[PDB]
Amino acid sequence: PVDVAFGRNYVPTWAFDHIKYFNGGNEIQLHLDKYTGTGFQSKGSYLFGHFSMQMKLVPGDSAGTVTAFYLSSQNSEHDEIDFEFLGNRTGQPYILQTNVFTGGKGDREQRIYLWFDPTKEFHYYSVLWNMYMIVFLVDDVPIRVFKNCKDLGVKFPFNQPMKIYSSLWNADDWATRGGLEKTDWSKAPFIASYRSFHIDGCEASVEAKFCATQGARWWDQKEFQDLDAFQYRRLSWVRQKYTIYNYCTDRSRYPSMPPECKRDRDI
Ligand SMILES: *[C@@H]1O[C@H](CO)[C@@H](O[C@@H]2O[C@H](CO)[C@@H](O[C@@H]3O[C@H](CO)[C@@H](O)[C@H](O)[C@@H]3O)[C@H](O)[C@H]2NC(C)=O)[C@H](O)[C@H]1NC(C)=O
Repeated sequence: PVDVAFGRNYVPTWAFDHIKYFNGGNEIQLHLDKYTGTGFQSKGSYLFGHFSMQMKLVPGDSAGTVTAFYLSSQNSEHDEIDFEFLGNRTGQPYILQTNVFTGGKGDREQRIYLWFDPTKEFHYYSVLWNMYMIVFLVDDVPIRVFKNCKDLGVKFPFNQPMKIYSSLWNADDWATRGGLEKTDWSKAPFIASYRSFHIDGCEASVEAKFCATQGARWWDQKEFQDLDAFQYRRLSWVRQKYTIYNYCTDRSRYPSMPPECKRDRDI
């Protein structure tokens, strides 16, 4: 990931005055108070690529807040790849929730705790999205893989260009302790910080759902068809030690377990 200024790749979409720009936009702060949160989105749309953000989450009491960094297509039957950071009362742990929507259908939530305090320093949160798989990374650690399992009849984000989005907003009904902990608005403003703003992707308009260099990109090469053994060991550790919720092993919601799971090593 190469660090660039916000304005190279992104535009604000809501509550422009709630985005504070530092060092020429090399760092931004998103602010949330009782009237409004805020968000931004990429200027371009992409079909496959490598997308990365450095983030430092809301310090102190962040209960009820969600800081999101995600890719989404536009139409109905949408595809989406999500990082959703769920805050907490002071000194209680953040959750990093991930999710994948295909053809308008999600319900693929996983929730992890992190192996560092995400409010203390900036860390990298990244998506690698190619025709074979989607990988979610925290720094150099893969925390989830969503493989292209079209051969098993599972849909995959495959031809809908997506924009990159980020936002900070209240989500009282479900964010903290499943919705039991409500935002304490006397602790506003809640501030999330971002750097890097890295986009390396196959630019593709909604107009045309194609990129003229498809298959010729570095992420289309053979080495990116799968994670290597080292990366899978790091992933298994996240699965065994840091995962508090995993749609794959949730037999109450999925008596009929999803086909991707064994392949993704979420089993
Ligand atoms: C915010 O902090 C609270 C603690 O105040 C976190 O809630 C705790 O979540 C853990 C993991 O889900 C729970 O522990 C687990 O309990 C189950 C049994 O239900 C057990 O199977 C596991 O081995 C594990 O011990 C814990 O009960 C729960 N505590 C409370 C008071 O709710 C929460 O995860 C933090 N994050 C967010 C965004 O809520």
